[PDB]
Amino acid sequence: YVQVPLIPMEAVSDTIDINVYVRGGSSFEVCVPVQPSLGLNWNTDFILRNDE
Amino acid sequence: MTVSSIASRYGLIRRVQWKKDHAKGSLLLQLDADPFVEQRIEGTNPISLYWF
Amino acid sequence: MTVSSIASRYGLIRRVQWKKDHAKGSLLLQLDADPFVEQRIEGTNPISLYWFAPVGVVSSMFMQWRGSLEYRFDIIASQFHTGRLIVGYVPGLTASLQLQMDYMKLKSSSYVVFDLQESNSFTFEVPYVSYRPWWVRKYGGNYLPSSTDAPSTLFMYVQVPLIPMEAVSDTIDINVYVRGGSSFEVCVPVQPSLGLNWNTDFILRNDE
Amino acid sequence: NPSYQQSPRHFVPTGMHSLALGTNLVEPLHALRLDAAGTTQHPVGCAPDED
Amino acid sequence: MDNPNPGPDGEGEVELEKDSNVVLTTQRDPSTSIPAPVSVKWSRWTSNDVVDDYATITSRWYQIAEFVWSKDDPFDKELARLILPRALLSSIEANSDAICDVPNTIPFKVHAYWRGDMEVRVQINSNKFQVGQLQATWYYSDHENLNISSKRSVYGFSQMDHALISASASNEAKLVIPFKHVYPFLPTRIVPDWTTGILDMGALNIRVIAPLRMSATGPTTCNVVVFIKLNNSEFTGTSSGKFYASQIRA
Amino acid sequence: MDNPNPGPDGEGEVELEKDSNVVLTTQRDPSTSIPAPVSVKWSRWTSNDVVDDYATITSRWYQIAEFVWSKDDPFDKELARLILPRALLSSIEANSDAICDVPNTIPFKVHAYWRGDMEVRVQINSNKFQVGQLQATWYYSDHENLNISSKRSVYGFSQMDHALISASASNEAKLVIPFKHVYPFLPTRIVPDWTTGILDMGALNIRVIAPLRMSATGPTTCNVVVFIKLNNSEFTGTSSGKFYASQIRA
Amino acid sequence: EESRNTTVLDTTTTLQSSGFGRAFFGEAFNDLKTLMRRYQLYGQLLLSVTTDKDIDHCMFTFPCLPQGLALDIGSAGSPHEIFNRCRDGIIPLIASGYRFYRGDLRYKIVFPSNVNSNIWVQHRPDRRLEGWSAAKIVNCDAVSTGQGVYNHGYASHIQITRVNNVIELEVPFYNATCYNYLQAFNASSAASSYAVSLGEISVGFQATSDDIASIVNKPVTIYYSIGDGMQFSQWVGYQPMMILDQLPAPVV
Amino acid sequence: EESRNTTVLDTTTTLQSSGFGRAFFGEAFNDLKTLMRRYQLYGQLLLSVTTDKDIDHCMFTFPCLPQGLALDIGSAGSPHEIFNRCRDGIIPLIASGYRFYRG
Amino acid sequence: ASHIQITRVNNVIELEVPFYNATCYNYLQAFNASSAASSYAVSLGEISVGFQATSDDIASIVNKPVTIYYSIGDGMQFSQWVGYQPMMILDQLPAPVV
Repeated sequence: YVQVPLIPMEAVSDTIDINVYVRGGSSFEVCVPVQPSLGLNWNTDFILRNDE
Repeated sequence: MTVSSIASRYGLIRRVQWKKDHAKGSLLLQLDADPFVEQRIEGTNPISLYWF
Repeated sequence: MTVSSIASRYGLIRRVQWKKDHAKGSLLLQLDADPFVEQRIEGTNPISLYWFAPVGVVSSMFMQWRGSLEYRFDIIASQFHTGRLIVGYVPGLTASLQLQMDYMKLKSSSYVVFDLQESNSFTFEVPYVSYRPWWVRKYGGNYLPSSTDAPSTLFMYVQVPLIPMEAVSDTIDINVYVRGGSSFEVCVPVQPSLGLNWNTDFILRNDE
Repeated sequence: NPSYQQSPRHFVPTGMHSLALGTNLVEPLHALRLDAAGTTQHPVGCAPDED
Repeated sequence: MDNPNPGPDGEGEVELEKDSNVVLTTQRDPSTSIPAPVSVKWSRWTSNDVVDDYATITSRWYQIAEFVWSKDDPFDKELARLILPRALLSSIEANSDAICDVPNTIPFKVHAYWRGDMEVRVQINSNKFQVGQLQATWYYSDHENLNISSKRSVYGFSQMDHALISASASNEAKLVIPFKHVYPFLPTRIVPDWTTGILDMGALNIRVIAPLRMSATGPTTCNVVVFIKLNNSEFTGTSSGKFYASQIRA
Repeated sequence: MDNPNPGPDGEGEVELEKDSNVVLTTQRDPSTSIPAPVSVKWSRWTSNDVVDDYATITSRWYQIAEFVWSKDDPFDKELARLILPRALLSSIEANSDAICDVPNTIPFKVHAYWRGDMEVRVQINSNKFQVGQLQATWYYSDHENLNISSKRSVYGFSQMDHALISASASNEAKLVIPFKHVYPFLPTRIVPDWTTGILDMGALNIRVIAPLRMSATGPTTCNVVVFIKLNNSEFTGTSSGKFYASQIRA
Repeated sequence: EESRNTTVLDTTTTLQSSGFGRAFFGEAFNDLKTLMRRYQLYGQLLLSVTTDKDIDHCMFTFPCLPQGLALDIGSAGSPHEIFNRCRDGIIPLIASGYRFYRGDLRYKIVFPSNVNSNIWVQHRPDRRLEGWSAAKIVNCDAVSTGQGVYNHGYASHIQITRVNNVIELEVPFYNATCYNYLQAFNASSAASSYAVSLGEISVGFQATSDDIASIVNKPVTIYYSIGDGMQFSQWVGYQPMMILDQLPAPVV
Repeated sequence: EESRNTTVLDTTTTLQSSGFGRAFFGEAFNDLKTLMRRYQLYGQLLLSVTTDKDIDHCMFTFPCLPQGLALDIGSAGSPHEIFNRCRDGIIPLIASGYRFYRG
Repeated sequence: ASHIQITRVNNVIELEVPFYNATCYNYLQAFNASSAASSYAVSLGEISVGFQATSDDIASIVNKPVTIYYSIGDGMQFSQWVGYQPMMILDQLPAPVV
């Protein structure tokens, strides 16, 4: 949230971009290997198994 | 190659706009505090791709 | 038995004729700078046999090669013959650029002038210039794709035309022998691109 | 490649490791664990009170 | 600290970067980003023929691209997918004169093969009141990767190391680019085993992360210029220049 | 001594002269003739701007003239008044291609000024039964001396040191030619204080001292070829190649 | 810069390190290379005899690369459900993250049980991959080149299906390259084509056509893992992912 | 003589030795003998009972030599495609290079 | 000397044909037999494979492939160098033609 609203000069822009970057922290760590929940976009074809 | 050597790299994950006329209460984002933070691509595909 | 002990043996691979009336620009040969240098036999067979240098057979068994070759040139002449010839080497000539060559473009890159007078033989040592640490076989098991052409090309123009006495021959033979150089070396073993002439029978699989 | 011409061991197959035995006896397995030296461990607050 | 005293001289210190006979200045600290550890020389493994870096002319800074960056450009908008060894030549030829004319690039006119680290500075002159942010990202052999058309976006280059060029600070982006390619040497002309994709290590690309923003009556444009040193290079395989062909138009 | 044993190899030893990537041979001992003591470097006195000899390409042997020498040529008959720094360029351009094409001569395409020792070999292949004798003589800044037209004769070059090329021995004539000129550096293009007489140190010239003589049915022609190393050179004053103009036709 | 961190605003009291499960499960998952060596499904097929094959003809041939084969959902009527559903995998997903590799691979092909026939497996370092299309398992047809047959020099091995029907392999690194391409490959340079696949493995039964009928439409699953010596190089950010739990239901 | 080298005209600066792939692939291919021991296809056949064979009858007999069997393309109707196509092999190709053997 | 594989256990007998000849060393090129005693100077022997099947069971065996392999066995040592006879390039062999 914006604790104190932005207060621009008239000669500079009314709007400010804010980039949010994510990084694993110093203590970030993972254990059990299982199926990735993600697939590459190298092939986005998919085939429904409709029975009709 | 290591889980930590990959985890310790920023990737842009969100791009908040922040206008002057946002009052003091205004929300800018509320992304979940898990690594799976998200940024959907506005693609034409039936199954939309996501940045991570 | 060793790849190097076989590679280090000359085998005659080309026999240039060299007449008096070759002007200063004349080409004599432009064989490729890869071990697979060639000399076809003019046989009656449907599938013609080819001579190879020992390096050209021992290196057909291997996917990749690298390092210097050595072309000995025996310029067969009486000491009373005199002349001079370039033995150049141009890195990176694609077959479309194989033409447009002349000795003067050749002089721009590596080359070696030689003076036939008394000593009548030399041994140009062909450089290995390529972007690839090894180099892939020119031919292959009967499978045309995956047959990379040679890294670079040899040339041998006549820098100063032969000047024979009236009592000696107008023409001089020139033998080109190939030998694996000191640094010639090969790695990956795959199907030889060569077959023995012990049996040259072959059977087309026409479906008719 | 020296040839190894001497006669091979002569062992008898069985389909399965003993089901009954359960003590002084290493029992080989196809672990579904990732690390082959891994084994379950007990963090100090997860220690097995009951023997 | 905290004690400004501008004079006729102006205020801050001006750091330099001389090379051969080209000095160029940046008031600001470069935002260096180095994709790879410095390359080993590698002439040893693939060249009997005479090899020689031309440190006194190849290493000079020389411009390869320049471009306006107006506020009209939307968030994710490429400004320039420069190839690098090629753009150094392709820009010259695009400027309607042969490679031979320019001192940096004469050895390419002759030698069949090139190798060596590159340097790229992406200098800018945004005014201090402007708000925006370029990223400059080097991506090795981009053309070989067919799905790159999907990756080629600011979300996708921000994950690999990349320079950032804030328009507020008018920051200058240094970018060391050590050689890495599947083959140790890059050919400078058609060569027996390949033709297409000549002298193409990969591509610098300067996607926008934040479009310029300004008061309605403020300065719209923001020009950018990109110099390229070609330092720890080495050339091999001397060859006639008539074989050389003009670089693909891009 | 006095014990010939020719084999397949032939008889005599073959002395060499490798430089960069060009080796060339002469069966015979060169008849060296060195007009001046070796030059001092002299970049110190007249060049702040980056200076660099290109030993790996400028020092290569490269042909500049070749000519038939038939028995028809009368006693005192010039075969070739080669200029030297110019003929190295003038011959290339005469051969219908730009200076940039040839590796020896690319630095001339760029750098405004040249200096440095030259080497010139005038190799020949007369048959052993022919009788004749060229002289090869280097004459510094010949063009500046207007009365040279009278001096330019074999009686007049035999007084200064000069190589001799007997056609009987098919002798090869080495010829070191250290830089000496009124001005320490030779410009490679039109320059603010002079234009005409560009890059013209002086002239090699190969007058005949004895015309070929032979039996009526013997070999008439006797070809000659002239290589030129450009060794202890140095270039200064980097400049764009578009300024360069094709050498005067000669 | 990318990994710069201008001004950390720490709130955290330090959390106990677990050593990536070393402190719990007894095994570190820190190195991603050691996970890369768990075997993965690589390709899959139903054998399809076409021409009357001899003893020598290869039954199928596939390029062998870490990147993973171009994903084969199969035809709309007959999907290979795992690639259709369990998209790609682990090893290709991490191969997505780097731009060059230089190392071995292992395979462990699992042949159909009902067949008894002997099975040979060539490795063919010579072959160039020819674009990302035709980077897939290929059912070779009539012999016309040397591609379709057993070859003498190429390294090979011959499982006896009767004794144990899963030949295990070690495809080595034979290329005249620093290190190969690792993302998807469109072949720019003609010599770039040698810069991807480790080789081009070919499996082939020695059955005469009379016995080959038993083999038809019998599954032959394949596995792979990066083989210890593998070493991916340059970091490159992930291309967009596609979340799997969000894939459409079959719909009753 | 054959291996004589009268007057080398060296142009090459020395190239790094690779040790025959030892420096890259981790294995020397220098000795050709160690390649000779990779196995090769030697012959091939379709068994053809003619006479009513007993327990003792040999089904087929072949001479065993390094030179390689005389190459058998097979009949024009039914080629053995490998020898028809992949002519000879490695070991016979090197057996081509020598005149005596003992092993 | 002989050996008997049990096809049921493993169907690939592996061998070690030894050098038994009363010779210095055997011929190695193609062989036309000049001397009558030159004929002992080539083959290491003359291997013979044979099934123990009765004719009732031999019908299963008919037209079943039996591929064979070989390699020079460590102790091998070729001697005198002799240049290669003309080769025939393989990629130049004719296509099947559709």
